[PDB]
Amino acid sequence: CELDRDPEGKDFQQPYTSFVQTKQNRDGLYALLRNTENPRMHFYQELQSDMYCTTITDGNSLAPFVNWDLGILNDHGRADEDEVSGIAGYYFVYNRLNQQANAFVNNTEAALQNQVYKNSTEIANAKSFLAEGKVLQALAIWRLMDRFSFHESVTEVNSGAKDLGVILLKEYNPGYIGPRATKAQCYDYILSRLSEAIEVLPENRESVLYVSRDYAYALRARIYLALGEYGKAAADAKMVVDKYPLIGAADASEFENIYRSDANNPEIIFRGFASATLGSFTATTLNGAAPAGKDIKYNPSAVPFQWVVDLYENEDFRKSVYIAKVVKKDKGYLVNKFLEDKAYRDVQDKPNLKVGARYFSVAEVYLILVESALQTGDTPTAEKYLKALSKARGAEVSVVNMEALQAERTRELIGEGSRLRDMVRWSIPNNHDAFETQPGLEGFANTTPLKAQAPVGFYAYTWEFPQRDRQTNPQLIKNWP
Amino acid sequence: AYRDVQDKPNLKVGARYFSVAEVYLILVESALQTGDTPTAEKYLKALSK
Amino acid sequence: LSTVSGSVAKVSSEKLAEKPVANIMDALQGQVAGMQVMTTSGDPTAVASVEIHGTGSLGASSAPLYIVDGMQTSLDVVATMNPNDFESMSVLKDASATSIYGARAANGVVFIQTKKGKMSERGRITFNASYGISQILNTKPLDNMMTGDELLDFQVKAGFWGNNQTVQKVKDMILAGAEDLYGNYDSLKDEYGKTLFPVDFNHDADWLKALFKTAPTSQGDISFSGGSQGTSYYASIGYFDQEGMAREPANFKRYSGRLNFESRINEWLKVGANLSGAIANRRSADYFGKYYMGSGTFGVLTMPRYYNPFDVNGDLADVYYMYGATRPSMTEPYFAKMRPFSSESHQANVNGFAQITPIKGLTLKAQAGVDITNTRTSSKRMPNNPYDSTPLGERRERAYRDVSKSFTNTAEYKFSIDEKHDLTALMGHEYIEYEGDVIGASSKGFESDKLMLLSQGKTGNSLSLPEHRVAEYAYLSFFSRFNYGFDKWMYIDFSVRNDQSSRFGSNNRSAWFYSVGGMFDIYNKFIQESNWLSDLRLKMSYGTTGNSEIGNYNHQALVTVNNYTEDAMGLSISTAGNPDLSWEKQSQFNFGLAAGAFNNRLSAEVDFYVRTTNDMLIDVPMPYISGFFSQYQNVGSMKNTGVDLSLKGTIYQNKDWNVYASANFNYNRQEITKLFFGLNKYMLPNTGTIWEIGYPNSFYMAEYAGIDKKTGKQLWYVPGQVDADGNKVTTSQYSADLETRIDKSVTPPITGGFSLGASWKGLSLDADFAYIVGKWMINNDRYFTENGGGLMQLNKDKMLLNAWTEDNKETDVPKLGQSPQFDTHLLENASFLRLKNLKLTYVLPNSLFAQNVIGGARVYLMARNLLTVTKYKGFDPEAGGNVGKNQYPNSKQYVAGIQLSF
Amino acid sequence: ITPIKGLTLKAQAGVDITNTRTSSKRMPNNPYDSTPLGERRERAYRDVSKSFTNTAEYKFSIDEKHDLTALMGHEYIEYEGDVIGASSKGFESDKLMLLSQGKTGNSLSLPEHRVAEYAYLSFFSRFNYGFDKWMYIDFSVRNDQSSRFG
Amino acid sequence: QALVTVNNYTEDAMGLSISTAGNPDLSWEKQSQFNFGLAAGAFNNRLSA
Amino acid sequence: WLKALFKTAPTSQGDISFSGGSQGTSYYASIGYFDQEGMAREPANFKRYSGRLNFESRINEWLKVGANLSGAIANRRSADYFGKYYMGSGTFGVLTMPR
Amino acid sequence: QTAGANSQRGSAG
Amino acid sequence: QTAGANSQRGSAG
Ligand SMILES: CCCCCCCCCCCCO[C@@H]1O[C@H](CO)[C@@H](O[C@H]2O[C@H](CO)[C@@H](O)[C@H](O)[C@H]2O)[C@H](O)[C@H]1O
Ligand SMILES: CCCCCCCCOCCOCCOCCOCCO
Ligand SMILES: CCCCCCCCOCCOCCOCCOCCO
Repeated sequence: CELDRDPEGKDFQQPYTSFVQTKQNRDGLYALLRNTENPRMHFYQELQSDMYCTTITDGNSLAPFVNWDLGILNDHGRADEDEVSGIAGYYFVYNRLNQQANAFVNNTEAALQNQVYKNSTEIANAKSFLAEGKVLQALAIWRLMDRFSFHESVTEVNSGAKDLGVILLKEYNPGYIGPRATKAQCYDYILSRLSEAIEVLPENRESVLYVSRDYAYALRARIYLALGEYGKAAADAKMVVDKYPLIGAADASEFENIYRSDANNPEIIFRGFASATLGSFTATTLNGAAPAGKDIKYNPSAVPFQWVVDLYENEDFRKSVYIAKVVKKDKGYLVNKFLEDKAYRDVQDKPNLKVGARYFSVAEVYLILVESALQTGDTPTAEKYLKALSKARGAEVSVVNMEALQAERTRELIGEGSRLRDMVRWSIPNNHDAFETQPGLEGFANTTPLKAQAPVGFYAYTWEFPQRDRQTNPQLIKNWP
Repeated sequence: AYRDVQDKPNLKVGARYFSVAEVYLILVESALQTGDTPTAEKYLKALSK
Repeated sequence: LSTVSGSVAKVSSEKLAEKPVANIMDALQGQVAGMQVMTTSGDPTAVASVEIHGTGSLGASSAPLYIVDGMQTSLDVVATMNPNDFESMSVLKDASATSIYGARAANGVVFIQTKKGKMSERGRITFNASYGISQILNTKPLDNMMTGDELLDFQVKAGFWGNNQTVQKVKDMILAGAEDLYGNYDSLKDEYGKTLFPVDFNHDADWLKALFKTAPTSQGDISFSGGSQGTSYYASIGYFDQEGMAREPANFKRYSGRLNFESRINEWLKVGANLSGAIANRRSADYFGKYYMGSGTFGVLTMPRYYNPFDVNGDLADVYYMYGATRPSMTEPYFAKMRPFSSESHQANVNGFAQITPIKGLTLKAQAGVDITNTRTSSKRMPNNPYDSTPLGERRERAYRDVSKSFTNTAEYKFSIDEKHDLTALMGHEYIEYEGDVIGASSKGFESDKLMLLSQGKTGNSLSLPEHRVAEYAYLSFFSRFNYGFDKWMYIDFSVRNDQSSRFGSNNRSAWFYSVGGMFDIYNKFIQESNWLSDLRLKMSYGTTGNSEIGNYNHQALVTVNNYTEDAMGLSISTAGNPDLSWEKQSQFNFGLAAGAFNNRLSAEVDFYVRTTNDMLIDVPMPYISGFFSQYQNVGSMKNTGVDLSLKGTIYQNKDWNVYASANFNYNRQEITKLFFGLNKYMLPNTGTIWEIGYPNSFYMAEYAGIDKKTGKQLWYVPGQVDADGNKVTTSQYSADLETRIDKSVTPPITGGFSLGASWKGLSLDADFAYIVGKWMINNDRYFTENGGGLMQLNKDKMLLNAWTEDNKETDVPKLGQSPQFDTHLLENASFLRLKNLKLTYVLPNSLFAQNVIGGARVYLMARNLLTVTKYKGFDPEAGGNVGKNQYPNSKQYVAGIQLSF
Repeated sequence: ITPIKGLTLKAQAGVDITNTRTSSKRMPNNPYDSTPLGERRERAYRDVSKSFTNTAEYKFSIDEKHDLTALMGHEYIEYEGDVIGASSKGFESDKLMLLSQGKTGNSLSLPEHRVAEYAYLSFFSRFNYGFDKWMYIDFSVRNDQSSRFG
Repeated sequence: QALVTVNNYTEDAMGLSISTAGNPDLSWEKQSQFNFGLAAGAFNNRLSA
Repeated sequence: WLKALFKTAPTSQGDISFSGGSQGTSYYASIGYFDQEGMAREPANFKRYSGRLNFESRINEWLKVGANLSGAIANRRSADYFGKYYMGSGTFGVLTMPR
Repeated sequence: QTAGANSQRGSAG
Repeated sequence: QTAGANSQRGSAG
């Protein structure tokens, strides 16, 4: 009598013994990434900035980030067999990306060691898949660092955590429970993974759907800007900034049709595979959008403050695509950056509001370069690229001078979870309580005061490590005092 | 475009009902039967070119 | 059934027959000492959780083994059986009594024997029929909630509607917004202001009525029973329909049949079969326990009363309105019409046994059986619905298959080595096997309700992947049990068994268990026969048992499909794995004492027990850095020490009067003795519970202290911190550091019941009480109802009208504008005493059928859950463990019924 | 039920239930196939045929030389049946062949779905006469209606 | 019944086609049977026909 | 090509019955097995596992009841190229394949 | 899903 | 389906 039962639809972990098996594990990783570096997972940090107020519609889902309810932010979110959302969920999907990338990286390395590939071509591709794995390790460990380690400006913290990074697990080890690496260990790991990948990956991108050298440079220019290493950020930017043309459009709806199209948007350096039937998702947190036959109707839980609306000149194409005057019919603005790729509709008649996961558009490389170029005295390069980007979008900036870089970057990146980071880097406190709500939206978008103030250096700009990690790991030193 | 997997031929096509090359050949045939060898020369040399 | 040294309680047909809920186990809440029955939802499709002598595991399952006539049957399949066919139910409480069962004997064994024929010359045909209603048992949460007017003025002052506003300006806006919305629907734009008044500030909508209704339960029965000369038979066909009282539809419907037969075919062979089957329709209300605007009891309290879901006729409208919505919202009855659901389960339970007795004392019994479930479910999204987001419809079809097999073969040798010494040896082989199956497919883009075959959906981007899940497990067992009989007073029995399971790997799946048992008839060796005492027996047990009730594939380090593109397969790591994963091992000591008095006119029994769990299956939570959620390990250990006692007397007994009563009690102290990785404690994030060595699973939260009467701010005690003689520190700055173990258990320690009964000449009254003492529960509804700093669009408690102000400081309600925290102020005492059953019964007298067809008749009125006693401020103190959360409260029921006998 | 001499009332009722699962695979990596991608199809069939027959029979001897038997009867038979089927393709491995694990997009397909029902309603009679014990006459009339006609 | 059924042209809209011709007066096929028989047996009952 | 496409196939069946009764109560039980393998090499077969319980009883002078219960687990496969003309298939192919 | 915060079922799940 | 001519059935069908 044989008592063995193994689950149908699953196989056993085994070392990589064939090039086809390697490629399949590579793809499964890129499937993971698709739900990790995902716009849904960055809306929390987008809402925690100074741009939004909550509406009478919000069911206390967005209010904790918008109004800084630290008693909720502390242990916010979930990761379980039923939902992976919030701060916990953000923390989980990037660590799983790391754990699973660790397994791909080490298994391809063991397979190259054991010489299990059949010719010189399989060997060189596996060496590339290797480099690709490293970039993802880097991206995982850095997105953790970006929300879970403090920046240099922080005032009071819990004793010792001011220069701690994240728990830095470099191997595939499910049972590992260890302390936080220092910030230096984390950033040097992230940068050495990235730099090793840049030597191996080809100069021209093979595919918008897979990690490229263009992306690695772009991801390292982002990380350098976040670290305040401007000259290095600028240097990486210049490798990639000219390689992807900005969307050319004569009017806003021309911009929209190109912009919202994953496939035709030439600014996209690296996106995740999406079709109507695999890899596309609704991302309606910001806009609160719902199909209504052949039309889209809106009921947002959060809408920009008035100053965010006045950021945009009324001829800026983003004033109709990134934000849209569609609150209460046509009376105020919501953030509409993630409305839809129409290609992912089930029936073309019928909006279903699905987008794909974009990982880097070249507009961010323009702003990285303009800011760094400003910070390093290279005003011609900052002048050129801020005037170039702002002109392409339908409202060329008049002055080029950091103040506009802040204005222009904020205009370009709304909804993408940058402005919180930018507040810390630009030493901006959260002046929420002093902001005018949109006037055409009164009765609907009203004033809600912060449950806690967010001055420059306030510790809660960095999230606390999830309770699950705190409770399970007495070696884990927490962020909040 | 009708393949299930881009790699794998499944040899599917669609129903085509009229293409202008047949219209060219109707025009060339008729132009010859009616003396308009100019029209026949032009369109037949266009299609064949 | 089992042994004389064992802990056993038997409940007879009376307490099982003809209760008006499908959930048979609920009839046993408060009936069996040490058995804690609790149903956390009044959904008719819900099933009771049962714990015998505390919880044995923090990961594996506490559920007893359910066994019907020697076949392991799931409660879902028990639910498809007519309980009027149940002769009795035996609860097996210690290791000596749960020796010839396995898989998860450490949780005890609930044995159900169905009726058998009574060998009589005239067969016994009896008919039953009952009709009744269910309605929500407690409405007290409604009483102190805000009125329409109180809520609107509260909101406006609090600033929710803008800072520059009035009560009248807001009602204009909400009115304007309803009129504007409804005027976009050809189905509303001429009903608004004539038939539909969705916003109304001069009357409060009754949201209890909008979401809950009285619902009927009907059931009926006819039995045949008799036999003759070795052959016996019991046959029964029955009907059962119970409707759910929430307007979200939920029901349990069963058409059922049973044929039990057996026959002494000759001197050496007896055979038999216990055949049963059912067609069953089961429907769940699937929004309860989650927080959805306007949904369930949560919406019953938190819907503003100025929003109205009825039409001018008091029937629910199709749709209702809230300000800001850009699509009106569908009511329950209409949602149900647009989202039809059916499920028809075919249930067959085929079994047989041969009993061969080849020589004196040698009983060889082979038994084999299969329980087959085939379930089809159909689900629709109706097309052309104007209040849906697409006119296109959808449909999903599902086929479920469950096949579960058993073979149990025993040899039993009964011999006596003299006449003052008796021996019975028993050895057995048991094989169990389950294979389960579900497939599902769905289509969409339907444009006509008449054209909705799955094959008629749109192709292309409307296409979808099917559903498919498969599952298998298997249990191989060999077991043995011996009984020794010295004189007539000292009985020792002993057992050893080996169990192997599907669920563990090849080198870890086998485990040995044993039990030792003693019974000592003190009265019949050392008391002869006496005056008051009628009986006294000493009982004692030590033994080990296994629990393996975890998932089916929990040790394998697995990989799974996770595709990136449409043109190539993706693989991703699916599980962590644990190759050593094996059995949870439980030992239990039991010391019992039973007595009978006067002449067994007063019965009693009290038992003491220590139940221990080693190599505990904890689904160990892992740091999210691992990229996993949890992996099962044999890591923990836990202890359950307790007493259960039970007594039964005949109070008064005339020639024409008879009064009786009964009561049972259990106290159970839980104690975590080892967790994992040497950790002393582990707080389960976002549950308010903690595991900590030395204590029971306990609640864990900050201690709310009130408000500072001068700020209006909330206050918490700083735990482990003190001041002058005015001592306990407080802080207005909330932080998780303030959380601490509370001395209240998550599992209730006290579990008892008591029954009163009197019969006076054919008339009879019977009351059945149960209690759960020590139960605590976070009332999660009150995080919303008492929230002054968030969810300000929701209806709140009247107490917030008295919130703190610089002009109103003599209050305990906190100043509006601050969120609550999940502290002790939400931690409610959920202990309760429920009058589970009250049955007035009139047995028509023999004098009327004096007439050769009808033998007798009974009529009865009956109520279920008539009375509740509790301090809990939510709807139902039982509708939860740990947290009370938008509960589908248990039901009260009223039933009238008649019985016929021929 | 025999309530008076000669009178017999027979109620009879039954349901025949068929549930069938079929499973079919196109194995991946077959070198002799047109494609290495595998396929799988799963089907679920259900037949419920219900039937009730209710008859009253009265036998009475009226002469020693005359036996009459009368029988009135009612009968209802109905049938519901369906089948559903789903299928997936593009599997690349023997061990990963759950329907949920197929390729999507152009590899998808509509499910299978058929439904059938019919019913009959019947009222019938049969009479048996017997003079002396050599001449017997039977006589029957009945009425039948069927879902299969309008 | 005289019927129409789904016959979709594109993927964005439903299409209908006539599926059956129909016959409103469909009814039972009616049979009659005249039968004339002769049983017998001979030599005690050792030969039936 | 005959042997290429047709084989000898086994057919096996078992059976056990219980029957009897006393004082106006009858019963008839049965469990059985049956497997008939298809002789074409194209797989075909009918397997069944049968159970039957037949029951009948006179309860009192005026009532007699009964049930004729039956059930089965059955495996049907059919060779689904026969009767059509495919090269190499069936008795057609047995004759028409170049030797 | 207006969950301002629902504790998830601890020991009930 | 290399059939040059199968009569379909009728009476058989
Ligand atoms: C006269 C008395 C009668 C004596 C009869 C005793 C017979 C004893 C035979 C035992 C051997 C049967 O062997 C056992 O068969 C069962 C079903 O039958 C298989 O059962 C299972 O096997 C695998 C595991 O998923 C699957 O292919 C199958 O669907 C599943 O049912 C066991 O894996 C096999 O080991
Ligand atoms: C050789 C051993 C013989 C064992 C054969 C036992 C046959 C058991 O099969 C019964 C199958 O029944 C499944 C029917 O599906 C549900 C029907 O339920 C009817 C409810 O009234
Ligand atoms: C000795 C073994 C006999 C096995 C026979 C199994 C026959 C299959 O039956 C299907 C199971 O359904 C059981 C339902 O029983 C109907 C009871 O109703 C009868 C009342 O008149």
